[PDB]
Parts: sequence; structure tokens; C-alpha cells
Amino acid sequence: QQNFCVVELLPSDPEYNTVASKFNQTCSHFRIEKIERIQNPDLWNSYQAKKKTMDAKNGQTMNEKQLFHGTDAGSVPHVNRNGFNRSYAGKNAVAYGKGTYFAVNANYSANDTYSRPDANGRKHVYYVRVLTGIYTHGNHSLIVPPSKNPQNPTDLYDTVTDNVHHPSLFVAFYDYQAYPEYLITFRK
Ligand SMILES: Cc1nc2sc3c(c2c(=O)[nH]1)CCC3
Repeated sequence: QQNFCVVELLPSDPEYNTVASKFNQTCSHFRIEKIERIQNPDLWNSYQAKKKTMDAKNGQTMNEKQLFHGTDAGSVPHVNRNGFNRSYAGKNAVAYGKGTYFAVNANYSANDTYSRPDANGRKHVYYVRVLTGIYTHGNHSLIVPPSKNPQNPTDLYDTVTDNVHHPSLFVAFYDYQAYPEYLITFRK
């Protein structure tokens, strides 16, 4: 279930200049070793279904952003199979899951705290399609999606950010809200 393939994106492939250019806006001091495309049909189809629903509701809003997420090597196969979906006890009592964080700029995700260097010094950051939708600033203490309207408090925001008009990060909460399209492997 949610089987996947991994294909190297070569420097000569159409999308390389764009993916590398975005990473290099803030990470040009690192050296890129490989960029790969993650091809997971079930995960892609489910993400696209969520995108279609959001596009049909949010008017002019550009619901998708491409953001970064650094992780340790041991999490890579999990992300490739499951994306950023989470399962745990009591998830189904409430309308959302535990937040998953993404950065606007690659250098944030390139921190060793996130993209932990592996045994060979290799660091791993995904360039992820994320349905940011309609967002507000995150709660300071209760890390859940806030209500949009005190008169309708089960209607929740799609994501939260640190700063509504100058974001540096986004937090996603819902299933199939993100697709791990590209994996960038790099070194100091
Ligand atoms: C595992 C992981 N956690 C976090 S928290 C956070 C980011 C980030 C990441 O890239 N990976 C980037 C923005 C704030």
C-alpha cells in the first residue's frame, strides 16, 4: 500500500534548474549531491483530491506552496511511503492531527537539528507541495488549527504560520495535506 519509486532528477531534466535554484536561494553554501523525484501514486492521488476540494472552496487563494522539510536519513523511507501523515492513539477524537512543519526557505530546514547528517555527512531536505490554504498565526500554547470564526468554531484554518504576512514556516495538520515531491541530498 502506497508503494513508491524513486527517480534521480538529472541536471539536464526540465525541472532541475527550478528545484536547484529554489534551494540555492538560501543554501548555495552547501553542495548538492543528488535530487530525486518521489513517485507514489496513492499518496499523489490522495493529495490531488484534497487540492481539488480546496481549490473549489478558497476562491482566488493559491492554496499550494512549495516548502522545505529536513529530516534524518532513517525517516526518508517512511516519508516516501506515508508522506507526512501520522497515526497514533486518540487521533480520531478530534478533527486534526499533530502538526507537521515546513520552511519557506531551505536554509531553515538545512539546520542539522532537522536534516541530521548521516554516517557519510549526507543531509536530506524534501521540497514539498503543501496545501497551505487559508492560514493565520499559530497559537502559542495549544498547537492545533485555530477556529476561523467564533460564531462557527468547528470551521478551522488550513495551516498556521509564525507570521501571517511574512511567513518563515507553515504547520500542516490534515491527512494528505502535503506531497514529498523532491528529495535533495547535500553536504556542507
Ligand atoms: C523534522 C523537522 N522539523 C522541523 S520544525 C521546522 C522545520 C522543520 C524541518 O524542516 N524538519 C522548518 C521550519 C520549522
